[PDB]
Amino acid sequence: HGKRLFIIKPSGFYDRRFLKLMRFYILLTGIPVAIGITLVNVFIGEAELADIPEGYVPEHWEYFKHPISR
Amino acid sequence: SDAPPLTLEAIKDRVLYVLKLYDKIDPEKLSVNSHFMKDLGLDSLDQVEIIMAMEDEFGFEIPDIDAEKLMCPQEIVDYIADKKDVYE
Amino acid sequence: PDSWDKDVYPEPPRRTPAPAPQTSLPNPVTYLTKIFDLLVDRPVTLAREFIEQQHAKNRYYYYHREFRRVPDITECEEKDILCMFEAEMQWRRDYKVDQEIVNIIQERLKACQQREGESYRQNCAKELEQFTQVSKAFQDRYSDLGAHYSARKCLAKQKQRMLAERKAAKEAAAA
Amino acid sequence: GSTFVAYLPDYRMQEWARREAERLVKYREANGLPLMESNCFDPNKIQLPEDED
Amino acid sequence: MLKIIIPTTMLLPMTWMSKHNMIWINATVHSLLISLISLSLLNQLGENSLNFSLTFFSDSLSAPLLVLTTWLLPLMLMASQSHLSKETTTRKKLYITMLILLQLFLIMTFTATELILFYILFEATLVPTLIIITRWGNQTERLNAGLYFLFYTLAGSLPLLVALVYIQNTTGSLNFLIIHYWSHPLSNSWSNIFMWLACIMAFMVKMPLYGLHLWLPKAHVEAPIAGSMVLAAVLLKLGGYGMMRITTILNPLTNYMAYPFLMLSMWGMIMTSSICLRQTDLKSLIAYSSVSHMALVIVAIMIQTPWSFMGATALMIAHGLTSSMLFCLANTNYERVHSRTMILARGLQTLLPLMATWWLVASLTNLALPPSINLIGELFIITASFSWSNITIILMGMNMMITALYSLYMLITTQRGKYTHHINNIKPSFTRENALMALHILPLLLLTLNPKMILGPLY
Amino acid sequence: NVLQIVRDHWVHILVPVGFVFGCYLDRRSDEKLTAFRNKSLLFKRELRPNEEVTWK
Amino acid sequence: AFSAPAAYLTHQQKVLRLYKRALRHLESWCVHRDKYRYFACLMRARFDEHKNEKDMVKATQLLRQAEEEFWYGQHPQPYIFPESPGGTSYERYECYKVPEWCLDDWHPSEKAMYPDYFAKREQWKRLRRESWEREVKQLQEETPPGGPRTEALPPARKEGDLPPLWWHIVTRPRERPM
Ligand SMILES: CCCCCCCCCCCCCCCCC[C@@H](O)O[C@H](CO[C@H](O)CCCCCCCCCCCCCCC)COP(=O)(O)OCC[N+](C)(C)C
Ligand SMILES: CCCCCCCCCCCCCCCCC[C@@H](O)O[C@H](CO[C@H](O)CCCCCCCCCCCCCCC)COP(=O)(O)OCC[N+](C)(C)C
Ligand SMILES: CCCCCCCC/C=C\CCCCCCCC(=O)O[C@H](COC(=O)CCCCCCC/C=C/CCCCCCCC)COP(=O)(O)OCCN
Ligand SMILES: *OP(=O)(O)OCC(C)(C)[C@@H](O)C(=O)NCCC(=O)NCCSC(=O)CCCCCCCCCCC
Repeated sequence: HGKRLFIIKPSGFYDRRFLKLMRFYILLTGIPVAIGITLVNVFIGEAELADIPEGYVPEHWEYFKHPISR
Repeated sequence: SDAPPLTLEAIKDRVLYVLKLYDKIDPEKLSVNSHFMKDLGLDSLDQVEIIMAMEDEFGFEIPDIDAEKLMCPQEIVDYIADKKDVYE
Repeated sequence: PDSWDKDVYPEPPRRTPAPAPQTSLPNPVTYLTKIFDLLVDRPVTLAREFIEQQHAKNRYYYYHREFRRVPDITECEEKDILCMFEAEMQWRRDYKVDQEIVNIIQERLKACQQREGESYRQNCAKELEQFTQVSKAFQDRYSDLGAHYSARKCLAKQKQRMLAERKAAKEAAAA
Repeated sequence: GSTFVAYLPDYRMQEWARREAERLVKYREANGLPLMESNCFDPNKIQLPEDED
Repeated sequence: MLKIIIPTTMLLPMTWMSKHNMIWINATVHSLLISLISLSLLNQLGENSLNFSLTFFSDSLSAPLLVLTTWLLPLMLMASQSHLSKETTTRKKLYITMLILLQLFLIMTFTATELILFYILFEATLVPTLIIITRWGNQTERLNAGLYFLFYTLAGSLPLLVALVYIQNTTGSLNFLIIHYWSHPLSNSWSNIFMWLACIMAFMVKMPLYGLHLWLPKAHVEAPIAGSMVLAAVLLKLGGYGMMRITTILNPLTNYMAYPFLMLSMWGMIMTSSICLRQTDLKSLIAYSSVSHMALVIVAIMIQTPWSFMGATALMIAHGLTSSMLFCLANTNYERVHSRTMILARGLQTLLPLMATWWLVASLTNLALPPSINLIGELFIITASFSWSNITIILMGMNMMITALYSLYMLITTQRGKYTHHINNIKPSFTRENALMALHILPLLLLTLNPKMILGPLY
Repeated sequence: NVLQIVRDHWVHILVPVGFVFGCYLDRRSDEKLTAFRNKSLLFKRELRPNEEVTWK
Repeated sequence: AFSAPAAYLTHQQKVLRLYKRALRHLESWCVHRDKYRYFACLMRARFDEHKNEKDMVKATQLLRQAEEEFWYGQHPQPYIFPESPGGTSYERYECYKVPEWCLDDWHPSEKAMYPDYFAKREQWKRLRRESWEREVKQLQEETPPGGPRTEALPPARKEGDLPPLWWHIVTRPRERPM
């Protein structure tokens, strides 16, 4: 049946465009951040706790565990 | 939904069908343009009952101000078509 | 796991029963756990071994910071601002440590209640008693100090409590 | 900025306090001491005023 | 602290030497950069403070307020871009100059280590706001509004100055660190009672306390959108910060001097909330809701417990963000309809669906839906009040219900129902407005993931 | 084109230069308060063989 | 709905409205069709026993006791058609109704779809633009002095004319748009 009718509605162009732009910019910066965090976690981080060797005074950033925090 | 798209012919056929089952009016005499008071000799109470039968037949209610001035089957069909947005 | 001290977080020996099937019907739970093992536990373990060997390729350390003891508020002059500053910082550190001690005892109590099951009321008496003692001590030390708490106010509260205790002891002895 | 805030180093010293509390609890349970003490400052260094009422 | 102050000052020459068509772009970009720089203040200690110098210091009570202050400026610029299109270049630069001067005064006020310095900047914040309200306001009531906003404030703050200098002649210092370390009890005396009143009333009038709140609806409904944003989001919290700072020298008088205000708050939050049920102006409704939330903050500060202070800090931050978003939504309706009456533009969900989603999220946040930080602050305050007295729950409970009602009322009247037939000038939402709402709402839901950042120094 | 876009975009250096100058200003203030550097009872420490000051 | 209202209802209209209301509520009480038929014939017989009466005073005394009797026995939960003002689907599709003028704000990439529809729309717009200038004067001269006495509108009387104030009646959204 060719009874197809026109549906009157407001424009969805501008809402869709805003959503696409926001997603694009958020992903643009957040995908490299997630990739970098994953690589740092897999290949570098998670220092292990140790006793301070006698006569050695550690630096202030050596009292933290995560490499990004350090 | 799954409601078939009723047409003007269907509305007219159903209106005439309901009117022919009203034993107060002779099925030979009535037509689409046959008036209620003058052509068929009916009363105002009869008109109210006819409007109520139309409402029961088509599943929706006609307001009293509009219903009181529907004096032919043709205007009943026109009112139903305008209310339900019938093209053809 | 070696990641935590077993004495600080004790656990019972965890005795579990042995499977004693009574019928010839194969139970679906065992087969489901076998397929779960094969389809989930092996790949996760392999990924973990890869990540652990990558971590072993790069090993480095971090340390727990040790703090010296400094004179407390009970040996500071009235207006000697440097001594009060040092004593206030030390008291605040001690307050944080006491909060964490209470947290450890509460964790013990919660774990006992979950673990003991339907007999938790009888089998968690020791944890309840330990929490009662630690809660009483913490309430005596730090309650009602206000939002603007300080070492001087804690010392005043302790002094008033000791005065009351001394008066009560003298009254009871001289009864 | 959110990532920077998420990875801020522990200058509030939460894990340090946890480790200190763990060591204290271990020591006090080992030697039978009664965990937390009711007095924050030991009474040996407080000079109460004599009432003599 | 100068790493934030100097760029904020450099905003002024950058604004004035900018091209005629590039003022908004440069101002927005550099304000966002200053906000990113100020984000580093969030790294706080469990120890005393971040005492940079003799003049400025930062705390975990001051850091979230500073971050909110620096973040609000780009949003205000975006909101002001629209209605200032037909304005001359010099006057647009003057508007941006007023906003920058307000930000500078607020920045310094939060970090000042001296009570007198704090008073001077706390009053300096008045002049830019008064100029903004009475110059770029729309209706004729703005003049009267400005007068109210001025004199109320001054009527509270002139005694405080007296008290302050009196204190410095007795203790010898007004530095907050020395004042905290050398605190002494206040004996119950008539002189001490009046000193308490002088130290308290200036901060009470700016919260505002119920019965002293008449200036706020006038000022907020008569101000331009940026003025409303800064008034609701930051300027209200100055009284809360001041009362949090100054209550350290008022004990143990506060134990019984707080009774008249507590009642005035606990009953007051009911009245204002009920006022929101019968309101014909959107901005007036949002302002009265602000009054109710600030009454809860007043109760929290007067209770003077750790949970009270944590809840008050969290609620201050959450209310700032939420009220700014609500004012922006109301203004985005007003710029289309030019009426500011709730029942004129109706059924807007059909014509603007994404803006309806923004309306829903803002209403949900104002309604304190868990786990928003609004509810975190509210619940901590309610628990502290319950410990103060178990009967308080009744009033608190009532407020909760009423709040939800009027919040959803505002959502149903404007967004649902049938559209108004004769209003045919409702254009699609611009990217600027949608971005404004997104930049309001994303930080709130991000902050719910790390609430310790906004829980104050008693966490 | 250099020497033409400068006349329009020299404005974009003011805020970053202000930031660098503010950092430099902060460093100057720190020098004045060194009255107790390596003198507190909590962090009193013996100097390293090639160390002049504990912090800067 | 469509018909303009009058200043008052005559006695006959009030009587007929009572007859319709009473029959509907009697149907709501009598669920089954045969019971309803019997009691509706009885109600019709009861209704026209005073049909031939001449004086106004007692005829108005009747239709007052009738209203009181109806209100006493009015079936507090009468049947309502689902689309009627009390029905379960009264304003169900009100949220799917969008005004025509919204189409003027569509992006050109949106109007690029459906070119025939928008060409027809432009034809309609130009027709409205001419007809309005004619209609204003037609209504101006057809109105009695002192203003309208009833909110009823006239038809078109010339050849190329259109009924005055026709746009927002002809361009109704739909009964079920989506
Ligand atoms: C839209 C359709 C869906 C698409 C998206 C699907 C994916 C869903 C994921 C979105 C939310 C789901 C929840 C998942 C949470 C995982 C991340 C979480 O774990 O990180 C949090 C971290 O969140 C951040 O800390 C909070 C965000 C910071 C907020 C600051 C705002 C940014 C500046 C804006 C201006 C400020 C205005 C307000 C002033 C106050 C908490 O981490 P934490 O366990 O703790 O420690 C981090 C790791 N450590 C141990 C190494 C340190
Ligand atoms: C208008 C919108 C709201 C604005 C904000 C309102 C908040 C300000 C309210 C002021 C707080 C109370 C002020 C004084 C409280 C002290 C307690 C005292 O008043 O109660 C009794 C005092 O008794 C009587 O009150 C004596 C004073 C009576 C005269 C005062 C006027 C009373 C009503 C005035 C209200 C006007 C407020 C508005 C001014 C324009 C206690 O008896 P007593 O043990 O002996 O005195 C204890 C105090 N000592 C130790 C210093 C001696
Ligand atoms: C929004 C409008 C609010 C208006 C402000 C309301 C707050 C009013 C607070 C009192 C005003 C004066 C404060 C005094 C400054 C503090 C200094 C101080 O405390 O010193 C006292 C002095 O205290 C006074 O003298 C105060 C006397 C009051 C005079 C001014 C009256 C102002 C109106 C009083 C009633 C209203 C107060 C509450 C108003 C509620 C809000 C409407 C001790 O003096 P000495 O003699 O040196 O020590 C005694 C031992 N020899
Ligand atoms: O020809 P028409 O234009 O149709 O005129 C019809 C009629 C002549 C009957 C009428 O319009 C009229 O004008 N009558 C003149 C006199 C008159 O009608 N006087 C009033 C009579 S009142 C009456 O009919 C008694 C009502 C009894 C029914 C009570 C209803 C209670 C039901 C309770 C709920 C189930």
